[PDB]
Amino acid sequence: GVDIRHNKDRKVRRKEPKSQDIYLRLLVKLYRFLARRTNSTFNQVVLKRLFMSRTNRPPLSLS
Amino acid sequence: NPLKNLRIMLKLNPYAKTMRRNTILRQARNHKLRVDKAAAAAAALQAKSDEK
Amino acid sequence: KGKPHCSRNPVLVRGIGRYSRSAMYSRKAMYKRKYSAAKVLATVTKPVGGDKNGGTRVVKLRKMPRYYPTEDVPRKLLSHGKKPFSQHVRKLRASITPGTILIILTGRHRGKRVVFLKQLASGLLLVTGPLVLNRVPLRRTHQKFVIATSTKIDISNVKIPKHLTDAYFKKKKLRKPRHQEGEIFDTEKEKYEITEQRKIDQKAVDSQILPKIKAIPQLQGYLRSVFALTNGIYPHKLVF
Amino acid sequence: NFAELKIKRLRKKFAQKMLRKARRKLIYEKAKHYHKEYRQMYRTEIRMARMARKAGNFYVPAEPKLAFVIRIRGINGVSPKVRKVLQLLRLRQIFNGTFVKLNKASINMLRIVEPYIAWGYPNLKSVNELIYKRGYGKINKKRIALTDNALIARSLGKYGIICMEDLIHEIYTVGKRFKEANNFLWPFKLSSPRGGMKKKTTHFVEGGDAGNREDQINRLIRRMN
RNA sequence: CCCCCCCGGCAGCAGCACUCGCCGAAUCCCGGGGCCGAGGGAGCGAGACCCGUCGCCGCGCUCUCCCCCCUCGGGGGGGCC
RNA sequence: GAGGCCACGCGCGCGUCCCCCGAAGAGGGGGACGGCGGAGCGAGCGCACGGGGUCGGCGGCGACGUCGGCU
RNA sequence: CCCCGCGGACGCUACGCCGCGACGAGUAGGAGGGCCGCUGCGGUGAGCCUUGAAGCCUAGGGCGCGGGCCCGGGUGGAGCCG
Ligand SMILES: [Mg+2]
Ligand SMILES: [Mg+2]
Ligand SMILES: [Mg+2]
Ligand SMILES: [Mg+2]
Ligand SMILES: [Mg+2]
Ligand SMILES: [Mg+2]
Ligand SMILES: [Mg+2]
Ligand SMILES: [Mg+2]
Ligand SMILES: [Mg+2]
Repeated sequence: GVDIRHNKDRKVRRKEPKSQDIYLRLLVKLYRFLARRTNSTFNQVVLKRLFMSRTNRPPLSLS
Repeated sequence: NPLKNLRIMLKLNPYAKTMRRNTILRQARNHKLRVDKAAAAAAALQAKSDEK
Repeated sequence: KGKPHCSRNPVLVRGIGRYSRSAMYSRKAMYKRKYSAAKVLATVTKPVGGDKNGGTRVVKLRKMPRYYPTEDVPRKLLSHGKKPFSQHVRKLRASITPGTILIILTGRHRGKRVVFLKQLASGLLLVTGPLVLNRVPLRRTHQKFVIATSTKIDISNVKIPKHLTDAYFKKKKLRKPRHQEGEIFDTEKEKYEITEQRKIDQKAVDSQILPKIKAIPQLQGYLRSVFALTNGIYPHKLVF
Repeated sequence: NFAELKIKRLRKKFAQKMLRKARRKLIYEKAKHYHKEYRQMYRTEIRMARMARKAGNFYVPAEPKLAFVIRIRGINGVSPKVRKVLQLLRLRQIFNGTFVKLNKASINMLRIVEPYIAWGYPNLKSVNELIYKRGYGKINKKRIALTDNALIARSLGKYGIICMEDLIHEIYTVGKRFKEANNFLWPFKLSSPRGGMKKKTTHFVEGGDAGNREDQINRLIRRMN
């Protein structure tokens, strides 16, 4: 036996969109490739935002 | 395992070959000296007993 | 090109040479042997012959496959060892020297005492407890399945024939050409036949081993008898 | 441009081979230098003790600065303070081992977990046996076996440690970068002590196995891995 | 028999006359028994084609020339400034 | 001056140190070290304690009696 | 400028495939997955079926960690399943 604690082993985060929108899934595929095959941290942030729920993607006003 | 596999040890520590070679050469030299020294003692023991 | 040389680095332990890198550099005279700077026809042209057939034909060798299986197996990785059996080093126990009396533990010659002659190329021992003594011909045996006794005869300066090799003693088979389904019994030739050559070789070796056996008293009686375990005796207390 | 690109690849491959050749010669010579250092330290303690005895005095050796700590009790029913300190020593399992740099702060930690550990002062051989047979690196949070020198150099080369010998030298002679080199090593997963223990529930000085056995930890280590 | 000598000499030396230790950068060689064989396209090269005998690592010989010792060209050695 | 070790081995020029004569202790003639200086390339066989097993080893037996089937 | 060869395995249901490392007790309770199962509806299988459906029986053959499922034999006699 090992003296460790297993309550935080599984990190709770979005690994994919919960949506079934096939157009969202296609450009998730595109940004999954660009995040992996580039060093751009911009593509990483955009990819994880594509996974997010609607409440985590609030609208942006023009102003 | 190193310490059991010679080439694996030489991959991690190339100087282990010359230490091992020096040890094997040294131990053979020391063993030969102790053998010849002991034979001389027996030869002197035989000479001092059968000197006539 | 130049004539090959010996290693010039004596081995003292397996994997370690006696001389170092710089010592071998000077032994090889690498200071003056310094170098800086300075196929198979797949297709064959053949005269096809015949009028207005063109000149020749560019006939290729190893035509492409006529058929492909629906799926294949990926090739293996590489193992840097695992030599074939013919290239294995053959090890022999120190108690088995030419002329040693051995005890057979398996086979129809179970428990018989035979004379060891030489180790063959496969590591199988060649023995002949002489046929006039215990009915053991020139025959191969495995060193793992014999007991090396202490008694020996000096079979030096005897001439074991050179054709006595592993190929000589390898078993021969008949079945099964020109026959697919068994409706007539193919039990013929099941009688193994002793070749005249095997009898000649048996006589040749035994003619020069037997006088050396008779040289020491009642060894032939020892070779005629078989080994057995009496109820009082235990193999771990026995000196062989 | 086929000829020119072949020349480029040959020059690049030959440059990489020379760099590997030069790095191998450095590794060879550092181990030769470490061997000189080890025997100088070993002979010096003998020499210092001899001149003291010649004058009728006493030569007190330097207090050992390196300890090997082995956890000997299990994970059931452990008090919270002992449980915390064992985690800070990276000993979360029984028969786990870790090198510990000895000072006032670390020794007072060893006193708290005293019934739970057996420790002592490893010699040069014990360090070599531990690193070579059971040495695993914490590389990218993964337990990677130390099978190639490039695994040490990529994680510790910025500290000058680029080979197994450098790692051993830093552990044995507690160097400037002991913390980085020691934390790089995954804590040692040792077997049960072949030949058994005396008594794990009492101190070593009272016939048991717990506590500080001074240099008899090496006898334990030989049976342990 | 014990102690001190004015002082010892020789061998051996934690002894292969099994009295009493701790060790190995001051440590190497060999053997035996048991269990196991997971993986499967490693080719910067020819532009691969018989199934990549490949990478890292440790070596040997040749692209120099003399000798030496056995076999009858083959095998084993000394090197050569 | 009658042994051991070296993971020491191309030149040219530059530097540092040592040696000689030193006719200003100038000026040249020699050794050792160098991490210094603008200019491309070794190949060809093997052996393997070398990124997880193979044999380019073998044997016996098989129809109304036996062979295999941990379920 | 490849060419005496005109040639060169597999793959990548990307909700897929591959690699490495650590770990695995569990009541009350929570969550995920279910190519587990039942009934009915929209689609789809140019699905199955009197040359034998459902159901039932079975010392028959198997698959899955499991829920369960497939196939053989018998009985049955008109429907059934992915
Ligand atoms: Mg566990
Ligand atoms: Mg739990
Ligand atoms: Mg308890
Ligand atoms: Mg035991
Ligand atoms: Mg208690
Ligand atoms: Mg001794
Ligand atoms: Mg396999
Ligand atoms: Mg559980
Ligand atoms: Mg529950």
